[PDB]
Amino acid sequence: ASELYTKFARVWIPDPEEVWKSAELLKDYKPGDKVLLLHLEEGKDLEYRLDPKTGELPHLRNPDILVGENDLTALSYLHEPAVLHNLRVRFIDSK
Amino acid sequence: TDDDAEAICSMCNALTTAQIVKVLNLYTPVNEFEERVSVSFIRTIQMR
Repeated sequence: ASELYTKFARVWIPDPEEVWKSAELLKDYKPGDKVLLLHLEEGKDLEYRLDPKTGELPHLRNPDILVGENDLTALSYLHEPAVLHNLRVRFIDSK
Repeated sequence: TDDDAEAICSMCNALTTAQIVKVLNLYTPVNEFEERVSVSFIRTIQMR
């Protein structure tokens, strides 16, 4: 909801190189906003444009405290990039 | 810090390297402040 989207949040942008890339939300969220400012993981701020007609706001990145939990369903914002990130962490970081 | 890693390696004499690397690998931050173990720390422990 609009309450969820705030400043300094993390959302997953669909991208060609990586299916979903984390991104900061420096600009405060505006309900019904066409474009928002997002800080890229590369460090370069990107003014990513939202689709107000059909597109939905990117999935909120779950807090890192939830990452590493055994249960996939244990993550709050449950969605495909969250699962991908968690399983990647467990395979690589957790071996 | 690896300066703490060497002390840990010195003190953890009884437990073998297998349990040490496993427990470092499976550590979990219960609270927000705590952070996951770095892979570089794992490499330092393994090589030392």
